[PDB]
Amino acid sequence: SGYTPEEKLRLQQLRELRRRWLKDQELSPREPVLPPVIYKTYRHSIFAFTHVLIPVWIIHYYLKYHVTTKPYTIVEKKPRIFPGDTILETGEVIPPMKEFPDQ
Amino acid sequence: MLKYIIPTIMLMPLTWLSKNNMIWVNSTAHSLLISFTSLLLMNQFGDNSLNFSLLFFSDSLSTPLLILTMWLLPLMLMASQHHLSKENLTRKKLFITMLISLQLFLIMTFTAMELILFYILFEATLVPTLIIITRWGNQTERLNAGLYFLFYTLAGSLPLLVALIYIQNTVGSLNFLMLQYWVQPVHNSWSNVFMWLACMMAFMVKMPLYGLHLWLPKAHVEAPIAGSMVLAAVLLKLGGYGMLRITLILNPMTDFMAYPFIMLSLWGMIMTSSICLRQTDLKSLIAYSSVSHMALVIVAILIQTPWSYMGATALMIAHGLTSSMLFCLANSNYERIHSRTMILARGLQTLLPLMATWWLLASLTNLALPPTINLIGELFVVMSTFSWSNITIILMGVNMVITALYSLYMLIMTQRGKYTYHINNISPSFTRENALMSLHILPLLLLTLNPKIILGPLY
Amino acid sequence: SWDKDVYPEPPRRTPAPSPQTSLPNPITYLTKAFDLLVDRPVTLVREFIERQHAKNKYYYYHREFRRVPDITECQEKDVLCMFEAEMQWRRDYKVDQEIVNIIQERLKACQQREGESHRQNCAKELEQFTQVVKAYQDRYHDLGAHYSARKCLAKQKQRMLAERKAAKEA
Amino acid sequence: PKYEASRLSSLPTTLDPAEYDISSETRKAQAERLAIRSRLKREYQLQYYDPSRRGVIEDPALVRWTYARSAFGIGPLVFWYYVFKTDRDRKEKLIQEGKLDRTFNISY
Amino acid sequence: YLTHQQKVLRLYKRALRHLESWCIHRDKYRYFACLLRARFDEHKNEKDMVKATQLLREAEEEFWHGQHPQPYIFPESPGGTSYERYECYKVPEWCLDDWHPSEKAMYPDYFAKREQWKKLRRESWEREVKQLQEETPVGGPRTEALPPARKQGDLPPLWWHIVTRPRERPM
Amino acid sequence: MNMFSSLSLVTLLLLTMPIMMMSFNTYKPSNYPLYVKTAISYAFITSMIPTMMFIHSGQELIISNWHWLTIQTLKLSLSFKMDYFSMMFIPVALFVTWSIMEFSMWYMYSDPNINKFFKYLLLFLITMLILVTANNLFQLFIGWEGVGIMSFLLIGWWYGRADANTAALQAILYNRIGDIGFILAMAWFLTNLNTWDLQQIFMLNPSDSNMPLIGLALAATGKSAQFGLHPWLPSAMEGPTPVSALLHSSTMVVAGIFLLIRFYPLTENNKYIQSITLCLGAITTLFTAMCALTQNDIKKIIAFSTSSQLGLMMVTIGINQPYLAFLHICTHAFFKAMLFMCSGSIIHSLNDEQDIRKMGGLFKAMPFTTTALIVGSLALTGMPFLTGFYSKDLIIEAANTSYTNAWALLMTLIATSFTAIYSTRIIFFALLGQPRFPTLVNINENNPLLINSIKRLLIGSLFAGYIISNNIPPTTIPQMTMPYYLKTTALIVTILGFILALEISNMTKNLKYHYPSNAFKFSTLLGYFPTIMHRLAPYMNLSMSQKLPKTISLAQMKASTLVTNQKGLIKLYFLSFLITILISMILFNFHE
Ligand SMILES: CCCCCCCCCCCCO[C@@H]1O[C@H](CO)[C@@H](O[C@H]2O[C@H](CO)[C@@H](O)[C@H](O)[C@H]2O)[C@H](O)[C@H]1O
Ligand SMILES: CCCCCCCCCCCCO[C@@H]1O[C@H](CO)[C@@H](O[C@H]2O[C@H](CO)[C@@H](O)[C@H](O)[C@H]2O)[C@H](O)[C@H]1O
Ligand SMILES: CCCCCCCCCCCCO[C@@H]1O[C@H](CO)[C@@H](O[C@H]2O[C@H](CO)[C@@H](O)[C@H](O)[C@H]2O)[C@H](O)[C@H]1O
Ligand SMILES: CCCCCCCCCCCCO[C@@H]1O[C@H](CO)[C@@H](O[C@H]2O[C@H](CO)[C@@H](O)[C@H](O)[C@H]2O)[C@H](O)[C@H]1O
Repeated sequence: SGYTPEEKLRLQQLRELRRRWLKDQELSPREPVLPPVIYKTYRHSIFAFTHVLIPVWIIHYYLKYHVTTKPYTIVEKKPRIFPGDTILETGEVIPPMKEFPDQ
Repeated sequence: MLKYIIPTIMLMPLTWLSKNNMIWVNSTAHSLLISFTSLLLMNQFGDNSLNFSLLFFSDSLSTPLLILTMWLLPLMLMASQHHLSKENLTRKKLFITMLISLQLFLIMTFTAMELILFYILFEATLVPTLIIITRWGNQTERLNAGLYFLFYTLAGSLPLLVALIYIQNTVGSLNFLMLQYWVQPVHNSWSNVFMWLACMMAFMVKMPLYGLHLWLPKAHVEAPIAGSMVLAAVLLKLGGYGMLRITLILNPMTDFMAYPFIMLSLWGMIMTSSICLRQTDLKSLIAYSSVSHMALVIVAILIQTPWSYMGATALMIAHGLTSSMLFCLANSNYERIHSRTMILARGLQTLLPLMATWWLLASLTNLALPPTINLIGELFVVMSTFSWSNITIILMGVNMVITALYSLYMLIMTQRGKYTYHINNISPSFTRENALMSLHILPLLLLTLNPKIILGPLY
Repeated sequence: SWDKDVYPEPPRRTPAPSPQTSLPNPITYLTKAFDLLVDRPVTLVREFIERQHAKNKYYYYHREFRRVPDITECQEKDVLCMFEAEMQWRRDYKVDQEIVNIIQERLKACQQREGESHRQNCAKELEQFTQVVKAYQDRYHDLGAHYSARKCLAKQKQRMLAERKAAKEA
Repeated sequence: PKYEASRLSSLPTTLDPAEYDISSETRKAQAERLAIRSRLKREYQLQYYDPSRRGVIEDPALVRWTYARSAFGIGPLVFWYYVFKTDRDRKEKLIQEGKLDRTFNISY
Repeated sequence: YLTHQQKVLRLYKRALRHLESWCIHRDKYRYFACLLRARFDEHKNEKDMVKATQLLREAEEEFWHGQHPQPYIFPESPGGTSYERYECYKVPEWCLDDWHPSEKAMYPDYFAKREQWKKLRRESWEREVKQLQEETPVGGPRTEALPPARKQGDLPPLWWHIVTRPRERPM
Repeated sequence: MNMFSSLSLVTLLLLTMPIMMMSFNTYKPSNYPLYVKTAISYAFITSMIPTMMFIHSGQELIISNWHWLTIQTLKLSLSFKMDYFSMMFIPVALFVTWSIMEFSMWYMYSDPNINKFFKYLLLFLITMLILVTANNLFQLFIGWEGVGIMSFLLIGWWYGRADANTAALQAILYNRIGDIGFILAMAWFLTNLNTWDLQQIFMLNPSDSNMPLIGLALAATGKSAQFGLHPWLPSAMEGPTPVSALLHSSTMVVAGIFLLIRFYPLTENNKYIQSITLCLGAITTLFTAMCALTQNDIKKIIAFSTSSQLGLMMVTIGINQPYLAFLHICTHAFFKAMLFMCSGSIIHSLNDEQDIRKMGGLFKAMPFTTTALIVGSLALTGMPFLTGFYSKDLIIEAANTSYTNAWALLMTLIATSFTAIYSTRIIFFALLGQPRFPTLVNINENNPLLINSIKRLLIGSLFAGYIISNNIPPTTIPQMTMPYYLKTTALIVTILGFILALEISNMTKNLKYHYPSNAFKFSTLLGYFPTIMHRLAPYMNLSMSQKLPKTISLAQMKASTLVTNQKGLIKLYFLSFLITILISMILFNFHE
């Protein structure tokens, strides 16, 4: 079931060409011919400035002077009030709870 | 409307008096300037339409269709000038003249107050369209495509003329502003049943309604690129625009007369979407895709709800850009391999990386990815037809699945897989082609930021 | 910036801080950083802009539409009267759409504002929303895409006839 | 247990009783099939390897296929007609009687 | 199309691979592989070819019953997890013809060597076509086998797309 | 308020910035992946601030910053919901995604389109955060479909491979079937409640919610690969390993579960919907865990583990425990993403081998990968006090003591046992025994991008469950009184699963040959669902397409030959004049 002598010779001839072709895909030394911790923090410091501080300035300015100036644009869930709290706006004191049965 | 009619007419002497090698530069440049001024039509009011004169008016329905029309002319010029490069100079100028004369009839058609004037202009668009297909198509059966297109139209349009003349005799006017105030209800009778059909069948053929649609794939396979672009983007919407106007005077008879057409549309959209899964001609696949999308528009118009009319308007604009872009993408492959067979040239993303991106974006809008105006229009129709009957959500949902399947199947078949070995003439995409694709998709996606200008009068 | 009667909010009740820990609160120090690094420079830019705005004070106005006769007073087919009545009815229809939108905004703000107590505390808003939607439905629902003052009137008269019949049978 | 072939699952070639009885007639037919394949292969290869050729090698088999292919009609319409008509008659009847809830329904 | 000898040898290899999928462990596989081989060695010298065909047919019935439903597949074989994984990176060499001159200028050495190959191709083609004409009988090829080059300076006919095909790992 | 709302939006705006820089404003191609990874790491930090404010005081708010469109009485605004679920999910998703991108910088190092790969991962994360913060159903739909199409693009990453394209389209197919449910719910809510905003839907609190919730359940079934629309998730293993890690942990697959958690105000009043989701999860968790018992591809075993874990989450929704279901999303993210990254470590060291039958003997050869895999497996199987324990055992206890479908309860417990079996299967066949891989040894895990990314997730798999459970406010009353045999069920069945799995695994080493049973084939071939459905359904659809101008034209042509085939004879023409004149008088009386 081996190759026939003509099959071997054709394969040999193709093999020589394929290897010469593959060799020629190697680049030369001049190719491509192109046309003409401080570093850590500084790179991280410039990144925080451009990608956090400037965006937050813009967003805050936008939320403060354009969005929150319209009704119901930023709606909060009102704070929870527990027995014993003091309200900042009015000074009101929330009475304690009734005394617990021992448990 | 004379500020748009006259400069459009002047494009003709511009083209004929240009230097031989400047005909595409001059016509393209000046048609783009007309397109820019078309944005002055956006002066729409909440209550009243923009009524210029005794002949022309512009409401929120006609304005987006006008802007789309005048935007499409420079794109067709850009798309045509390559395959017409060997044509002799006079025949090039005649070709550009047909496109200009098509714009002239179209902008007058969309702005006429009186319905007979709309009819004449609506009919006049046939002539340059037919001439563009039969004279400048490539294949033998462009002659048959012309006859099918011509005689499907006239089989429906002649009864419409008789009905329109009958309506004027009875009512005294066909001015659309007058009809809004003098409209009377249509009672039940065999005479009114045929009046209804005569008022509607011509627009059904244009859309085209499922079962009257076989002229469309025939026409697209034969038309040159500019022919397909205007046909898919504007000429189909003449029927959509006509129905949206004439249904005013068909109540309450539309209540029961719409059923058989809704059934044809609702089932037809599934049939045509499935057919797309087995189409072997790329242009024929896009043609069947249009039929499926326009079936939604017909349903929207017939059920007559504020939500459905808004969806119909958005769908008509969104489809026009999307389908025109797909024919342009299909044509860019054709100008390299000279075949419309979808399976011939595969794996083109390996060879044309940026054109693959345009294919991706066109497919994503075709399957109505949120928040493209393609989805906005489809969603509004789906919303409104659910109220009409909840069971419609089943057919609407199934159609969404099939549309995604054939849209991406188009993308996978032509752009992915392995490239065909023997096709060795796939040259890099030209600047003209990249500009052409981007001049479709960019305005389409920018409309997501301000959809209200394409939602029509019911907005 | 807006009318507090149209878009009301109840008075706000914020409890005072009451720390039961010796550990510092990170949120308090981030809040001070946010004030110094974000708010103050933002406020300085805004105050410069408003100073430019004060040098050029000009006004715009809210358009006022005189009332014109309704479609009920229009003779049949008299388009000049019908036109003005129809345009007026269309302006009113858009206004009533925004009245419903205001009431829906009130309801949704209350739902978020009241938290886990919304079901009880937003009853007044729920009731007002229920009534305006009913009135809006009576006026404009089922008219169709080709709506008009004429069709709107035809619906009211149909409703009035059904109410007259029901009262008679009683 | 024997293999039962189905439309979507073919009989394996190793289990096909006609794969082990190959006569002179069957061998002759296979050679005739290989000869047709080889002749087409050569015709394709002389163009595919031609250094001067730029374009597409038109395949008449592909053209015949697309040409042949480019060359349950009222029943579902009637079916769907009765489904939607029956549903909308039922719905319309309830609205006229007031028995359908439309409390917050003001979009349509 | 396949000989009897080829069918038996194909079955042996296929049976051994599925047996390995079952056994997993190398020591267990070695043991059962040798038992499997002894089943083939038993009937190695069967000269009655009707009996031999019966043995193979039953063997293939046995294989179909006992095959692994999820056999091991080499990653880059058809059906494996890496099959065709790198096709997207294979770009045909004619694409370099369309490179812009500024792109070609980045690789002056590579593109000069490419021109020599294109010249070798052009000058060889006529002799290749002639060699195939002389060696092909009247009816045309009866098989797909291609011949070697017979002289010095000739190249084996139809070599370009074999020799210059993309690398298996092209990027 | 102003810091809370500003920083929650900064988190989102920061993630989009690397996408905008692709427009070439200030673009450094040399290390775009490092740029994308850095933004994810900074977004995680910025999101921890509003999360800390929520944990402190329970601060929640809605931001409706941009009015996009008003459709009569339906106002659509870009609206963000910074609440319990978003405040907890976003930092987790960003933390997991931070590790996956760092892992990706090593795994995809040789991909020539690595830049595009990181853009697609970033878009995939962005669409998920749109989905999780959405306050109205239209904005949520944008994210819903966005993750769907990003999964199409990443599953089909190697687009020259037909099976990759096929799997990518399959995911689109199954998810668009579930999308039918999504649009149904959208249509019902608009028609019946005049809104798409979550605030108005919960305020109006409809009681006839069967239809809208059935739609949501259908949409969740597609997105979270529940039984019926489940095959696409294991098929998604076509994508590069980092895709699977992010697809299965912090993005796509949990979206279906997340949608149902968003709507617990409606589902908690609907027993019928609870019964449906309970049984759907139960059949899912058991079926997919059963498939996993026989799978030989390491990526598919983990994929079927995700399907089974998703089924458990669906079960938790079915017992009316939405917050527990949400806790399992968070805890699951840490160790499921770690398991994929460990499998990717193995596959890379074995030159793209994914069959566990060719691994083995890696316990010592790959120490750090081994440690993370053991931790991940023990976390998955509910090892006490690791991240998984803090959700799964609460879920099993809640299910054991609920008023529930009895069959669903048993299926979930058997599936918990099966989790132990297929986890043992990975550990046993990958790490233990003798090497079964080829002879050229290129095992090497000594890369900082690999070690660090797995290290951060390993720490998450130890403490994240404990930390999260001790900081979130209580929203239910947990069941804590029960008999001992209900208390220890998950632990006992897990230990029995391990014991059983070890007997079976060691039986493979005996010199006995075993024929295949029917149960083995059912498991290996996935209950035959893909074989039947993926052949029959496409065949029926793709075939049904196959199964007058010509007549009118024929009629005219025939009528023309009648008119024009005339002899040209004077005699015959004038003879016809006589017939016409006779007929005009006799028949029609035209002379009167
Ligand atoms: C008295 C009532 C009638 C009023 C008529 C008013 C217009 C009279 C125009 C007379 C001038 C015609 O001009 C004559 O035709 C054309 C265009 O003009 C010119 O030639 C043309 O060739 C080609 C087009 O084919 C182009 O480069 C360009 O359009 C022009 O150069 C001739 O070189 C010129 O001699
Ligand atoms: C794709 C095409 C779709 C086509 C759809 C066809 C819809 C068919 C609608 C049938 C109804 C036609 O309209 C119907 O005409 C008859 C005319 O005699 C009217 O009835 C009138 O004539 C009959 C005589 O038989 C009298 O009994 C009746 O008192 C009188 O009013 C009905 O009031 C009207 O309902
Ligand atoms: C929620 C997370 C909880 C994690 C719980 C982990 C459960 C682990 C259960 C292990 C049970 C003991 O498993 C026991 O291991 C010993 C190891 O000598 C083995 O005992 C015997 O079997 C094997 C095979 O014959 C031999 O290799 C072994 O030398 C021999 O002693 C058995 O395989 C098993 O009896
Ligand atoms: C309802 C309004 C719309 C209808 C418009 C009708 C306009 C009249 C059209 C032309 C009629 C005659 O046109 C003629 O028709 C016949 C049959 O199709 C064609 O005949 C052709 O097809 C038929 C089969 O279909 C063959 O038997 C025949 O050998 C072949 O020549 C002619 O090629 C065509 O020229």
